[PDB]
Amino acid sequence: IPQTMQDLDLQEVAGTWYSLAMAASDISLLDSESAPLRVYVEELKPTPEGDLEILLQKAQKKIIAEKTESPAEFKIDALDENKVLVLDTDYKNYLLFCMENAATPGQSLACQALVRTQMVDDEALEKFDKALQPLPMHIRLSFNPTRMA
Amino acid sequence: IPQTMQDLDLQEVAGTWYSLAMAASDISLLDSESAPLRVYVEELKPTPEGDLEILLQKAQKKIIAEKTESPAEFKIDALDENKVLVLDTDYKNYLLFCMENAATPGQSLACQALVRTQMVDDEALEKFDKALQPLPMHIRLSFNPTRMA
Repeated sequence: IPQTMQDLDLQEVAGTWYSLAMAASDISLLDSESAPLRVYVEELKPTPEGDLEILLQKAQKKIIAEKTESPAEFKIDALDENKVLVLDTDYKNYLLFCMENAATPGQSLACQALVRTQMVDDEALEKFDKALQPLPMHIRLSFNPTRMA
Repeated sequence: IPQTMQDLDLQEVAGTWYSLAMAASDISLLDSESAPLRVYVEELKPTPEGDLEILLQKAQKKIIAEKTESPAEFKIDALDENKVLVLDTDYKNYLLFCMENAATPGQSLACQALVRTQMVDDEALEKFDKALQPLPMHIRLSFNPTRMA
Protein backbone atom coordinates (compact mmCIF):
# COMPACT_ATOMS: atom_id res chain seq x y z
CA ILE A 1 0.00 0.00 0.00
CA PRO A 2 1.14 3.52 -0.94
CA GLN A 3 1.80 5.94 1.86
CA THR A 4 -0.57 8.88 2.09
CA MET A 5 0.24 12.59 2.23
CA GLN A 6 0.99 14.24 5.55
CA ASP A 7 -0.70 17.58 6.12
CA LEU A 8 -3.23 17.53 3.25
CA ASP A 9 -5.02 20.88 2.96
CA LEU A 10 -8.21 19.40 1.59
CA GLN A 11 -10.06 22.57 0.63
CA GLU A 12 -7.09 23.50 -1.69
CA VAL A 13 -7.74 20.57 -4.11
CA ALA A 14 -11.06 22.07 -5.17
CA GLY A 15 -11.91 22.71 -8.81
CA THR A 16 -11.05 21.35 -12.21
CA TRP A 17 -8.59 18.46 -12.80
CA TYR A 18 -7.65 16.25 -15.73
CA SER A 19 -6.57 12.56 -15.63
CA LEU A 20 -3.04 12.46 -17.15
CA ALA A 21 -2.12 8.87 -16.26
CA MET A 22 -3.67 5.77 -14.67
CA ALA A 23 -2.10 2.60 -13.34
CA ALA A 24 -3.49 -0.57 -11.77
CA SER A 25 -2.52 -3.88 -10.20
CA ASP A 26 -4.85 -5.87 -12.58
CA ILE A 27 -4.78 -5.27 -16.35
CA SER A 28 -8.58 -5.91 -16.53
CA LEU A 29 -9.35 -2.93 -14.27
CA LEU A 30 -8.09 -0.41 -16.90
CA ASP A 31 -7.77 -2.35 -20.17
CA SER A 32 -10.55 -0.72 -22.29
CA GLU A 33 -12.54 2.56 -22.00
CA SER A 34 -15.29 0.47 -20.58
CA ALA A 35 -13.04 -1.13 -17.91
CA PRO A 36 -14.32 -0.58 -14.26
CA LEU A 37 -11.57 1.85 -13.19
CA ARG A 38 -11.14 3.73 -16.52
CA VAL A 39 -12.71 6.85 -15.05
CA TYR A 40 -11.58 10.30 -15.89
CA VAL A 41 -11.62 12.90 -13.12
CA GLU A 42 -13.24 16.19 -13.98
CA GLU A 43 -13.63 17.92 -10.62
CA LEU A 44 -12.75 17.56 -6.95
CA LYS A 45 -15.45 19.13 -4.73
CA PRO A 46 -14.42 19.14 -1.03
CA THR A 47 -17.40 19.66 1.31
CA PRO A 48 -17.72 21.95 4.36
CA GLU A 49 -17.57 18.88 6.58
CA GLY A 50 -14.17 17.64 5.33
CA ASP A 51 -15.45 14.95 2.92
CA LEU A 52 -14.51 14.85 -0.79
CA GLU A 53 -16.81 14.71 -3.71
CA ILE A 54 -15.30 13.36 -6.93
CA LEU A 55 -16.96 14.02 -10.29
CA LEU A 56 -15.89 11.69 -13.11
CA GLN A 57 -16.49 11.03 -16.90
CA LYS A 58 -16.83 7.47 -18.28
CA ALA A 59 -21.47 9.50 -19.00
CA GLN A 60 -20.94 11.32 -15.67
CA LYS A 61 -20.30 9.68 -12.28
CA LYS A 62 -20.46 11.28 -8.80
CA ILE A 63 -18.61 9.61 -5.91
CA ILE A 64 -18.63 10.97 -2.34
CA ALA A 65 -15.51 10.14 -0.27
CA GLU A 66 -16.10 10.31 3.45
CA LYS A 67 -13.45 11.57 5.79
CA THR A 68 -11.62 9.38 8.30
CA GLU A 69 -9.06 10.09 11.07
CA SER A 70 -6.29 10.34 8.42
CA PRO A 71 -6.65 13.59 6.51
CA ALA A 72 -5.57 11.90 3.27
CA GLU A 73 -7.62 8.68 3.47
CA PHE A 74 -11.32 8.61 2.55
CA LYS A 75 -13.96 5.94 2.44
CA ILE A 76 -16.02 5.21 -0.64
CA ASP A 77 -18.64 2.77 -1.82
CA ALA A 78 -18.34 2.65 -5.67
CA LEU A 79 -16.37 0.98 -8.50
CA ASP A 80 -15.95 -2.06 -6.23
CA GLU A 81 -13.46 0.01 -4.17
CA ASN A 82 -13.70 1.23 -0.60
CA LYS A 83 -10.82 3.61 0.00
CA VAL A 84 -9.34 6.71 -1.69
CA LEU A 85 -5.81 7.76 -0.67
CA VAL A 86 -4.23 11.11 -1.60
CA LEU A 87 -0.56 10.33 -2.13
CA ASP A 88 0.79 13.80 -2.87
CA THR A 89 -0.21 17.13 -4.35
CA ASP A 90 0.97 20.73 -4.64
CA TYR A 91 -2.69 21.88 -5.13
CA LYS A 92 -1.85 24.18 -7.94
CA ASN A 93 -0.40 21.77 -10.58
CA TYR A 94 -0.67 18.04 -9.88
CA LEU A 95 -2.33 15.50 -7.60
CA LEU A 96 -1.69 11.80 -7.12
CA PHE A 97 -4.24 9.38 -5.57
CA CYS A 98 -5.12 5.70 -5.43
CA MET A 99 -8.29 3.71 -4.81
CA GLU A 100 -8.23 0.18 -3.42
CA ASN A 101 -10.54 -2.41 -1.91
CA ALA A 102 -8.83 -2.58 1.46
CA ALA A 103 -9.77 -6.31 1.82
CA THR A 104 -8.28 -7.30 -1.61
CA PRO A 105 -5.70 -4.71 -2.74
CA GLY A 106 -3.95 -6.91 -5.32
CA GLN A 107 -7.10 -7.25 -7.41
CA SER A 108 -8.18 -3.62 -6.90
CA LEU A 109 -5.30 -1.08 -6.52
CA ALA A 110 -5.64 1.68 -9.13
CA CYS A 111 -3.86 5.04 -9.07
CA GLN A 112 -3.97 8.29 -11.09
CA ALA A 113 -1.95 11.35 -11.83
CA LEU A 114 -4.17 14.40 -12.17
CA VAL A 115 -3.17 17.78 -13.55
CA ARG A 116 -4.74 21.24 -13.36
CA THR A 117 -4.34 22.02 -17.13
CA GLN A 118 -4.87 20.15 -20.41
CA MET A 119 -1.09 19.80 -20.79
CA VAL A 120 1.08 16.80 -20.46
CA ASP A 121 3.23 17.41 -17.44
CA ASP A 122 6.38 15.20 -17.40
CA GLU A 123 7.24 16.13 -13.84
CA ALA A 124 3.85 14.93 -12.51
CA LEU A 125 4.50 11.68 -14.46
CA GLU A 126 7.94 11.29 -12.88
CA LYS A 127 6.34 11.76 -9.41
CA PHE A 128 3.59 9.28 -10.36
CA ASP A 129 6.14 6.62 -11.45
CA LYS A 130 8.24 7.12 -8.30
CA ALA A 131 5.08 6.69 -6.20
CA LEU A 132 4.24 3.44 -8.02
CA GLN A 133 7.85 2.05 -8.09
CA PRO A 134 7.31 -0.48 -5.26
CA LEU A 135 3.58 -1.08 -5.91
CA PRO A 136 2.58 -4.14 -7.90
CA MET A 137 1.19 -2.51 -11.10
CA HIS A 138 0.61 -4.45 -14.34
CA ILE A 139 -0.97 -1.71 -16.53
CA ARG A 140 0.00 1.96 -16.85
CA LEU A 141 -1.71 4.30 -19.31
CA SER A 142 -0.96 7.94 -20.15
CA PHE A 143 -3.37 10.32 -21.89
CA ASN A 144 -3.48 13.55 -23.81
CA PRO A 145 -5.96 15.39 -21.51
CA THR A 146 -7.49 17.24 -24.54
CA ARG A 147 -9.20 14.11 -25.87
CA MET A 148 -11.62 13.41 -23.05
CA ALA A 149 -12.08 17.10 -22.16
CA ILE B 1 12.94 5.87 -32.61
CA PRO B 2 14.97 3.33 -30.53
CA GLN B 3 18.47 2.31 -31.48
CA THR B 4 19.37 -1.27 -32.20
CA MET B 5 22.00 -3.53 -30.70
CA GLN B 6 25.47 -3.49 -32.29
CA ASP B 7 27.04 -6.94 -32.67
CA LEU B 8 23.87 -9.07 -32.51
CA ASP B 9 24.79 -12.78 -32.64
CA LEU B 10 21.50 -13.82 -34.21
CA GLN B 11 21.81 -17.60 -33.96
CA GLU B 12 22.21 -17.25 -30.13
CA VAL B 13 18.58 -15.97 -29.75
CA ALA B 14 17.18 -19.34 -30.84
CA GLY B 15 14.68 -21.31 -28.77
CA THR B 16 11.99 -20.63 -26.20
CA TRP B 17 11.05 -17.15 -24.92
CA TYR B 18 8.21 -15.69 -22.87
CA SER B 19 6.70 -12.18 -23.19
CA LEU B 20 7.22 -10.50 -19.79
CA ALA B 21 6.19 -6.92 -20.70
CA MET B 22 4.76 -4.99 -23.68
CA ALA B 23 4.49 -1.27 -24.37
CA ALA B 24 3.14 0.82 -27.24
CA SER B 25 2.77 4.37 -28.44
CA ASP B 26 -1.03 3.95 -28.95
CA ILE B 27 -3.22 2.49 -26.21
CA SER B 28 -5.46 0.73 -28.81
CA LEU B 29 -2.57 -1.40 -30.11
CA LEU B 30 -2.34 -3.36 -26.79
CA ASP B 31 -5.48 -2.64 -24.78
CA SER B 32 -7.36 -6.01 -24.94
CA GLU B 33 -6.19 -9.61 -25.62
CA SER B 34 -7.56 -9.14 -29.06
CA ALA B 35 -5.56 -5.93 -29.63
CA PRO B 36 -3.43 -6.24 -32.88
CA LEU B 37 -0.08 -6.08 -31.11
CA ARG B 38 -1.09 -8.22 -28.07
CA VAL B 39 0.99 -11.15 -29.26
CA TYR B 40 2.89 -13.41 -27.00
CA VAL B 41 6.23 -14.66 -28.24
CA GLU B 42 6.84 -18.38 -27.85
CA GLU B 43 9.97 -19.04 -29.94
CA LEU B 44 12.61 -17.23 -32.01
CA LYS B 45 13.86 -19.39 -34.86
CA PRO B 46 16.80 -17.90 -36.71
CA THR B 47 17.30 -19.33 -40.22
CA PRO B 48 20.53 -20.50 -41.92
CA GLU B 49 20.35 -17.46 -44.17
CA GLY B 50 20.34 -14.90 -41.33
CA ASP B 51 16.56 -14.20 -41.27
CA LEU B 52 14.40 -14.55 -38.13
CA GLU B 53 11.26 -16.51 -37.72
CA ILE B 54 9.05 -15.46 -34.81
CA LEU B 55 6.42 -17.81 -33.45
CA LEU B 56 3.64 -16.18 -31.39
CA GLN B 57 0.34 -17.00 -29.50
CA LYS B 58 -2.73 -14.89 -29.61
CA ALA B 59 -4.28 -19.07 -31.80
CA GLN B 60 -0.79 -19.38 -33.28
CA LYS B 61 0.98 -16.92 -35.60
CA LYS B 62 4.22 -17.32 -37.68
CA ILE B 63 6.12 -14.18 -38.80
CA ILE B 64 9.30 -14.38 -40.88
CA ALA B 65 11.62 -11.34 -40.39
CA GLU B 66 13.93 -10.80 -43.32
CA LYS B 67 17.48 -9.63 -42.82
CA THR B 68 18.78 -6.19 -43.81
CA GLU B 69 22.33 -4.67 -43.81
CA SER B 70 21.75 -3.88 -40.11
CA PRO B 71 22.20 -7.12 -38.14
CA ALA B 72 19.59 -6.00 -35.58
CA GLU B 73 16.92 -4.73 -38.00
CA PHE B 74 14.57 -6.96 -39.90
CA LYS B 75 11.74 -6.43 -42.32
CA ILE B 76 8.28 -7.92 -41.81
CA ASP B 77 4.86 -7.80 -43.42
CA ALA B 78 2.36 -8.58 -40.58
CA LEU B 79 0.37 -6.93 -37.77
CA ASP B 80 0.38 -3.74 -39.86
CA GLU B 81 4.10 -3.36 -39.01
CA ASN B 82 7.14 -3.54 -41.29
CA LYS B 83 10.23 -3.44 -39.14
CA VAL B 84 11.50 -5.53 -36.18
CA LEU B 85 14.41 -4.06 -34.20
CA VAL B 86 16.42 -5.93 -31.60
CA LEU B 87 17.30 -3.42 -28.92
CA ASP B 88 19.42 -5.48 -26.54
CA THR B 89 19.86 -9.05 -25.37
CA ASP B 90 22.28 -11.23 -23.42
CA TYR B 91 20.92 -14.38 -25.21
CA LYS B 92 20.75 -16.45 -22.10
CA ASN B 93 18.21 -14.44 -19.99
CA TYR B 94 16.45 -11.50 -21.65
CA LEU B 95 15.74 -9.87 -25.02
CA LEU B 96 14.21 -6.53 -25.90
CA PHE B 97 12.71 -5.72 -29.32
CA CYS B 98 10.32 -3.31 -31.01
CA MET B 99 8.17 -3.42 -34.09
CA GLU B 100 7.18 -0.30 -35.97
CA ASN B 101 5.67 0.79 -39.27
CA ALA B 102 8.64 2.85 -40.44
CA ALA B 103 6.26 5.23 -42.29
CA THR B 104 3.97 5.92 -39.26
CA PRO B 105 5.87 5.16 -36.00
CA GLY B 106 3.69 7.23 -33.64
CA GLN B 107 0.72 5.03 -34.51
CA SER B 108 2.59 1.70 -34.54
CA LEU B 109 5.62 1.53 -32.19
CA ALA B 110 5.28 -1.52 -29.90
CA CYS B 111 8.04 -3.07 -27.82
CA GLN B 112 8.45 -6.16 -25.61
CA ALA B 113 10.69 -7.56 -22.96
CA LEU B 114 11.20 -11.30 -23.45
CA VAL B 115 12.63 -13.74 -20.93
CA ARG B 116 14.01 -17.30 -21.20
CA THR B 117 12.10 -18.63 -18.10
CA GLN B 118 8.54 -18.35 -16.65
CA MET B 119 9.75 -15.99 -13.94
CA VAL B 120 9.36 -12.30 -13.54
CA ASP B 121 12.76 -10.76 -13.97
CA ASP B 122 12.97 -7.28 -12.46
CA GLU B 123 16.30 -6.49 -14.09
CA ALA B 124 14.94 -7.19 -17.62
CA LEU B 125 12.03 -4.88 -16.65
CA GLU B 126 14.44 -2.13 -15.57
CA LYS B 127 16.37 -2.42 -18.84
CA PHE B 128 13.08 -2.40 -20.78
CA ASP B 129 11.90 0.81 -19.00
CA LYS B 130 15.32 2.46 -19.60
CA ALA B 131 15.06 1.58 -23.31
CA LEU B 132 11.52 3.07 -23.40
CA GLN B 133 12.37 6.23 -21.35
CA PRO B 134 12.56 8.70 -24.25
CA LEU B 135 10.05 6.88 -26.54
CA PRO B 136 6.47 8.10 -26.73
CA MET B 137 4.66 5.13 -25.05
CA HIS B 138 1.11 5.45 -23.73
CA ILE B 139 0.45 1.84 -22.59
CA ARG B 140 2.76 -0.53 -20.70
CA LEU B 141 1.69 -4.00 -19.56
CA SER B 142 3.52 -6.62 -17.57
CA PHE B 143 2.60 -10.30 -17.33
CA ASN B 144 3.12 -13.41 -15.27
CA PRO B 145 4.70 -15.60 -18.00
CA THR B 146 3.03 -18.64 -16.42
CA ARG B 147 -0.48 -17.56 -17.49
CA MET B 148 -0.27 -17.62 -21.27
CA ALA B 149 2.24 -20.50 -21.20
